[PDB]
Amino acid sequence: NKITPNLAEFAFSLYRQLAHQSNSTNIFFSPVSIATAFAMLSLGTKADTHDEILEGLNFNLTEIPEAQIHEGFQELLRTLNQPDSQLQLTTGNGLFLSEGLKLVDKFLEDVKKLYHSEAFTVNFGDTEEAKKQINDYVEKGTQGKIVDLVKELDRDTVFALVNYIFFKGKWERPFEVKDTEEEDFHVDQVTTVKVPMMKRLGMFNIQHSKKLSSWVLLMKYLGNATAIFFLPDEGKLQHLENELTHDIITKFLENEDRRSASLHLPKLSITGTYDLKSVLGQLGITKVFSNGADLSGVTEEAPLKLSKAVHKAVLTIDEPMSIPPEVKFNKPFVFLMIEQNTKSPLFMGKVVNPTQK
Ligand SMILES: CCC[C@@H](NC(=O)c1cccc2c1CC(=O)N2)[C@@H](O)c1cccc(Cl)c1C
Repeated sequence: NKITPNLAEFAFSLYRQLAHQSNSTNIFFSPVSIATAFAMLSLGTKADTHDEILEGLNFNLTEIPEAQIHEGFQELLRTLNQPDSQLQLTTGNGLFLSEGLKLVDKFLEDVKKLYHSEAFTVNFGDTEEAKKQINDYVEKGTQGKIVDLVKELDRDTVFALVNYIFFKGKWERPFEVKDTEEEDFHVDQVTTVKVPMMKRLGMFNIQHSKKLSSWVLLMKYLGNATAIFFLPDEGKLQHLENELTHDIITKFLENEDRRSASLHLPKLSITGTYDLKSVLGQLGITKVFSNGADLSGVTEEAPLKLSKAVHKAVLTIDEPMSIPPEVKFNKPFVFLMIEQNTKSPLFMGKVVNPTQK
């Protein structure tokens, strides 16, 4: 897909901002779902408000026409909404707009038809009930999986955007199931937590990378998704995060060479929740959240700004005579989950503490 390189750069920009903030925290977000939400929001924006959003998603507006960006997002959504993808992946965007605002019909039509998102009218005069209605939409949309997503709403809220993505992870290849034996996971030098570990001896798409100083393992999942796990060598996590590029990842995805290996793979479910106003502001997306926002494509008469923007991402695990290498994913590791048809980054992150709340 034409916009995959831009989404890859957005994934790295967002990942590196979060990793810079704290080196002890888990990171788990969807570059694809966040960018889709903000490209959608951009249809109701104009001038510097609009340009800041697309440049914030790593689209250089002097090189790529806007029509190709929206076509790229619509094609991506078509791929993600295919039956087999829908079996494992649920994605959605909820726009909550203050009642009594005269909404632009073209924006509502473009949101539903092009981005498959829902726009709702809500009473923000009752901030506790509005927060309940938003959370009920997310809970209904995720069949109970995501609850109390919006913990607090500002008193002056007139417009909220909620972006969610849920992935049911299951290995595509049938494997000889073993007991998930509890094993040590070295969070750091003095911290160890127990995790269910699946032990396997087989032919795996695994290699040790000199450039990245890491073991690199590629695994296939139901829903046309491939995960790439980077297990850094001792003291090389920062080097790994610094050296990652889109071209390096493409080379890994094109490789089909396999080798015998004894792997210890933790059966981990992961979640990430972000305040996009804070995170995206550091990437230069600020005007749409300010009093000066040009949201005249959403409402023509009244002033409007995006008061609240939240992202929630959830992954749950469903379910040679020479001694081969033994690789245990029993310490912090970085990951990317790619959609196979588009090569888009569905998820990106790092597991530091598997039992982190
Ligand atoms: C290092 C491996 C981590 C992942 N584990 C598995 O996929 C796993 C482990 C044990 C048993 C079973 C599975 C899959 C299955 O069907 N059975 C997983 O926890 C995960 C962690 C963070 C990010 C990502 Cl993308 C994913 C997918």
